[PDB]
Amino acid sequence: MAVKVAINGFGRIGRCVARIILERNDIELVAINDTTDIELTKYLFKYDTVHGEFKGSVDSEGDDLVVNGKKIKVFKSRNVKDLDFAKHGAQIVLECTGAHLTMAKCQEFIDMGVQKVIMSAPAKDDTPTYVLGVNSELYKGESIISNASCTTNCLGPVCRVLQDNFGIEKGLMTTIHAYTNGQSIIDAKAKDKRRSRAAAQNIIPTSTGAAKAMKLVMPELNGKLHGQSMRVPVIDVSSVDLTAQLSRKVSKDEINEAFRKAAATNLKGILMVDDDERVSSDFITCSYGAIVASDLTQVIADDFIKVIAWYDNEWGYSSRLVDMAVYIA
Amino acid sequence: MAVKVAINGFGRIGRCVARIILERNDIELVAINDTTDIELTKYLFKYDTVHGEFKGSVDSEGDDLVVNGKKIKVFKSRNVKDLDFAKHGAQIVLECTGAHLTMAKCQEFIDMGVQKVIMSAPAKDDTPTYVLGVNSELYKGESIISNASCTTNCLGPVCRVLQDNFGIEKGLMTTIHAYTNGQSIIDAKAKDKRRSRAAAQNIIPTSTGAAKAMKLVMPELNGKLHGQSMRVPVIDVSSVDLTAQLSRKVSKDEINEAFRKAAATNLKGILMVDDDERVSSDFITCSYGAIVASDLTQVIADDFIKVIAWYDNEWGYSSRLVDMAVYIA
Amino acid sequence: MAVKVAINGFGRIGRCVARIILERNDIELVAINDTTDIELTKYLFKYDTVHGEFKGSVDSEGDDLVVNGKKIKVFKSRNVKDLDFAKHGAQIVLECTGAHLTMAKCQEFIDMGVQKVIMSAPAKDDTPTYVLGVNSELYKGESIISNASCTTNCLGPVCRVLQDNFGIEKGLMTTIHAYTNGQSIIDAKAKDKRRSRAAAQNIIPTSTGAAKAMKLVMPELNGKLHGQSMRVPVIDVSSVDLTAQLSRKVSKDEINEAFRKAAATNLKGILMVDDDERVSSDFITCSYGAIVASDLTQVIADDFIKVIAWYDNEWGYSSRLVDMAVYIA
Amino acid sequence: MAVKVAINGFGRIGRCVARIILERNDIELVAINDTTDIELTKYLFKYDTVHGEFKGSVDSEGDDLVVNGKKIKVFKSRNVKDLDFAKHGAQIVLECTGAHLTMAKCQEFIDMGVQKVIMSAPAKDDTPTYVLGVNSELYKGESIISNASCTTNCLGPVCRVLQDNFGIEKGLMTTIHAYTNGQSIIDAKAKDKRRSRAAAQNIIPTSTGAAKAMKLVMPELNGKLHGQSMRVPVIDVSSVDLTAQLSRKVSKDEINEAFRKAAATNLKGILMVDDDERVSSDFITCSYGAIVASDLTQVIADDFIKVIAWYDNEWGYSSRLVDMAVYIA
Ligand SMILES: Nc1ncnc2c1ncn2[C@@H]1O[C@H](COP(=O)(O)OP(=O)(O)O)[C@@H](O)[C@H]1O
Ligand SMILES: Nc1ncnc2c1ncn2[C@@H]1O[C@H](COP(=O)(O)OP(=O)(O)O)[C@@H](O)[C@H]1O
Ligand SMILES: Nc1ncnc2c1ncn2[C@@H]1O[C@H](COP(=O)(O)OP(=O)(O)O)[C@@H](O)[C@H]1O
Ligand SMILES: Nc1ncnc2c1ncn2[C@@H]1O[C@H](COP(=O)(O)OP(=O)(O)O)[C@@H](O)[C@H]1O
Repeated sequence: MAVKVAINGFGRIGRCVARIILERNDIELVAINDTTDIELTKYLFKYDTVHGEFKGSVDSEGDDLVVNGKKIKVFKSRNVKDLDFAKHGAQIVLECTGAHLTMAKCQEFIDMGVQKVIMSAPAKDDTPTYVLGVNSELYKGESIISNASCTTNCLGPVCRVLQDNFGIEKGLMTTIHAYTNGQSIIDAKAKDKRRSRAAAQNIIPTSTGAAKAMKLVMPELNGKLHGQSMRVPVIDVSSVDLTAQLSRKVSKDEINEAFRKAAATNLKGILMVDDDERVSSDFITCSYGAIVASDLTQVIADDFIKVIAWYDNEWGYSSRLVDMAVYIA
Repeated sequence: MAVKVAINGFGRIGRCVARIILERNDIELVAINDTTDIELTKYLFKYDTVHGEFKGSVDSEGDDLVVNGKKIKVFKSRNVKDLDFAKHGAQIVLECTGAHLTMAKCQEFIDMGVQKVIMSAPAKDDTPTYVLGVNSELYKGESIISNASCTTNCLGPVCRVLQDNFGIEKGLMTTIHAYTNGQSIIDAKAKDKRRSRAAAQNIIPTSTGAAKAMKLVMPELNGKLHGQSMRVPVIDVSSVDLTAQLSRKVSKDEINEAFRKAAATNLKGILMVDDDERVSSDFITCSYGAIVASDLTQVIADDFIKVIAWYDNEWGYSSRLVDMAVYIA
Repeated sequence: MAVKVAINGFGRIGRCVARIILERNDIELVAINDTTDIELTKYLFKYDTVHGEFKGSVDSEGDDLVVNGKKIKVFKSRNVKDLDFAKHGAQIVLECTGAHLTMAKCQEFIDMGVQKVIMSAPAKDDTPTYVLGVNSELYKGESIISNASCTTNCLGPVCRVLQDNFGIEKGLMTTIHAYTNGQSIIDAKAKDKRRSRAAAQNIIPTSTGAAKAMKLVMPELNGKLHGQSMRVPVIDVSSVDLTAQLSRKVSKDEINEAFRKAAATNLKGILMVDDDERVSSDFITCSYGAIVASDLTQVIADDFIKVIAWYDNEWGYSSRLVDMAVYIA
Repeated sequence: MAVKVAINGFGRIGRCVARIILERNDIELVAINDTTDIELTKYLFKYDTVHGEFKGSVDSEGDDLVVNGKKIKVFKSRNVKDLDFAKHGAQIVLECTGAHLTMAKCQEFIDMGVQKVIMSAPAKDDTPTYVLGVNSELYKGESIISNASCTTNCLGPVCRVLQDNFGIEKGLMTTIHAYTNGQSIIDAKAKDKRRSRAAAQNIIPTSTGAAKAMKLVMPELNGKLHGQSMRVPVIDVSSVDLTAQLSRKVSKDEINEAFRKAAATNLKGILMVDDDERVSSDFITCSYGAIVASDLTQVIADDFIKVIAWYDNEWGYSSRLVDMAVYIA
């Protein structure tokens, strides 16, 4: 039978995760929680500036969303103590609030009968971290895990291929990243100077720990990677720009062939290669965590390389969260 | 001597008001309040995506902003009871928080020794409303007033000219309006459905009461005007699109000549006429409340007219708030 | 059997028209022409920033595009004399170049064996003009016709309903319009001052004759309508903002009910009513020529009304061109 | 006396170059050429979406632009044979057309009495290439030179400092670059697939030879650098993202101190360091070729570094062209 899941937090990730679950037979959505009334929940689920209109009926009956005739319980509580997800059948909670990123906070779900919690972001403690195609084979049945970040689910698969074929001595990453709800529409108070600046009218440097944290899913890369983000005025879709020194001389063609081989085998459904010279909008609603743009791969002086890989920072990660629920179930 | 003022709320309006006060000799800024630490206050005041870098030194000494060597007291309190503006010399409070739009709330400033409060938005009670060039001549020395909205300070001057020259039987307004901090950067919870949608990637209908509320500053227009807003992906600058039936036959040339005449006389510094076929960006940091685009003026069937007037929805209104402080002082 | 058509001009309209023809059984695409090599034709047809990836195989075999295994002849000639569309079976030419908008120019297609030409824009001569749901019933089998503009196929259906139910005395229209290939990406030479200005960073007034030209499809509106356009930074989807004086007192509810009634009957598939408070992105790839936003309908002083109707300025018009080929065939 | 110059090509670079010349006393603009009538020349020079309104009078008298009362001859000819710049006093021609990037083409100006030509882009032949602060000291009085690209005038100064202090073994560059007139406003035919895609709605990979061509101004870097561009939806301002392996271990602080030292000495007016955490809009109309964002400087594993440096891709380069005319005069 299909694993039954609940989504805590009905934001960009939570709603993309719900749409993907509704497309599949191997997982079933039984409950959600946000701080939104049901009329706004329905409206944001039905209509999406980025991913288009949900095809199918989006109704309500009290505090049930009814999607293509199936009832989904809607809670509306900031407090984990009021969220009896397991009473509605939930085996796994997808933790999409950004607010509960320690095992201590997630333990309440397990206490209330949930079997597993998956954090939709890097843990703030030493919660075990798993990324499909990267270290998912090492999963030991832990109750609480992190699925890392959207960037990790792009950079991670790229590093898996480079490490396994050539070896990584060191590297630095820039993500050219879509703006997010963490940013300001106009110059206004936010958690730091640069995030306070108008997101759709600037290139905005922002931090990411995605690269240093690769040590969690690839311990061989401990101390060998750092990175940063440059937020640009697109609503969705981002790129990993990885510059690395490999352990031996390689060619562009060799690098791209290694990616196409992984795309057909160990990273099927996870990493693909673009040989059509697409641009960012072409990857809107793409389920792959990494799309290597083969023509952009560069090598200089034998061992010094650049790889550009696209990711739908919403849909790729959301697809991995759903894949990860099915896998650990 | 220059009137001494304080700004409550250091947002888009509050910071534009502060820059304009610093350009003038007839008014002096002695204090501000927001909920922001001083490092972020300085950064947002110095650097502006829309209006460019402040020319001149922006320093701090404890909880004083120091601008071109002059000290400005910075409070940081949500509660009007902690804001002794008058202790720092403030005669007028420019109420730029959006949070204190009744005489009851503003009365606390007067109780604590402020002589006058000007609301930076339409009042939610029957606080007297004044708009320069429209009904400012009727000011009776009231302690608490509203300066109405950015839209009123565009529509109002346009209606003054049309009413005084031709007569207005009825009309409907659309503002093609820049996005604002009331809107969402990505599809996310906001106070209504349409405001929840990504502001820089949509045309977004939104309400404005600016037209019905014209009855406050032009009672002859009671029951004769309604309007609405269409929010579009520009960071700043908006247009009033007024369609009206006048009391007699007019020509395009007659309408435009009436506007140029007011621009030279009763609406000097308030309404101007564009005869250069400018676009919206050309009015960034323009102090005029209304810029009639003369070539866009239309008449059909004798008495049925359209006027398009630009406004820097930040700078024009901010310039009027400062003008209004000087005028009532 | 399905009417066989050719598309001259493989731009935004030409490629949307081709995608719609490929979705339908009652019309078949046999040939296209542009000034583009086949590799770029394939790329622009397959990948679309606005309407998303074409689902299905896009290949070539010499100067045939092969779409889901069907061969489409691709010409590459500026000169109508080199375009033997009828030799590849074409009965109707959809004239999507913007360059051949007189009967004199289109006569060459008829001379070379084409039975009918439909211009994808208003005629520059007295070519008969037809708009579905507006005056299509009057079609007399003419060989060469204009389908008017994207704006006419929105305004036209709106006026049909208002005229037939209430009567139109006079009105003025503004379209809040997506930027187009007629505009400049950065401030650079174009055919006029305002079109020379950066399209994605300005509100840009531009002319439209759509309103005065309504006399071609609704002669009763001769001398009663004018309009103008305000180009705003969205890539696609526009709105008609019609302000009109009707022949009698009406209510908002009466106006909206008249539109829903036409939506179910005489304007089925042509005009619909939005009762869900959508924004512009929600109408991307919508086939309706007009989507009345019911909650935005306004009436003041009995007879003075405003109607806001969305249109996918690419897809709605393209859907009408295809409908018009099927209808006249 | 001030060097007298002419501008061939009145585009983004040509008009920014003209505004900078008008701010300075050491150079004088005597003539321009474009393919634009005088009314449009005046309009585009006076009003600028990016750099704001020209302060001062912009008039015409026949085929003279009159700027703050000074007459500038305006030619309007595609053919260098009709451009007697030297007859109007021009000693140096700033070649801003993008169309004359070989010594053979520029020789006609010298034949017609011009003393020096500076190309506003990389040469397509072996025209000598000079970049201020990088190899300008080696200038030998050549008649025809290239000022390289906007990217070279950012990357070049950054490499000068890194090479002189630490040594560069190898590196790869990405520019996160503002869209340009080389790109399409909507999906439409351009010179390649990716440039055909809507510039304000995509991240668009594009080539730059700026890095390999560094061998022209720094021969020690022959074979050690490659790069690429990612075009993003900002109208202006770009960043060099340089990842390099240096000849020895360095620290972040050491790298940033080397840049501040060059900023005060050998690269005064050319490279500066941002210690204020600015974003892209803050560098609009900035004259520096490179603005190193000090907080973004990264080092991993001793010798593997990343430097992010902003550049106003219009104003920085234009300022260098004017500096280069003054220098070689
Ligand atoms: N404690 C909480 N309980 C429930 N929902 C929460 C809580 N904290 C945040 N949320 C919701 O989580 C969502 C976060 O979504 P959003 O801001 O779009 O970002 P993301 O890109 O991570 O999905 C929002 O709907 C927000 O209201
Ligand atoms: N009660 C309050 N006390 C102090 N500052 C406040 C209060 N409420 C809101 N503010 C501030 O008022 C400002 C509103 O600015 P912003 O959101 O940019 O909008 P506006 O366009 O009206 O200026 C913000 O700086 C906000 O933090
Ligand atoms: N004479 C011509 N022959 C063939 N194709 C033409 C001719 N003139 C223009 N075109 C093509 O017609 C198309 C117009 O499309 P576009 O500029 O996107 O505008 P629209 O919005 O009207 O479709 C382009 O592909 C252009 O190359
Ligand atoms: N042969 C030519 N003679 C004169 N002007 C030319 C010629 N070729 C191009 N131009 C002009 O050169 C300018 C190039 O400017 P633009 O496209 O904005 O790009 P850039 O970013 O390089 O300045 C335009 O004004 C164009 O009309």
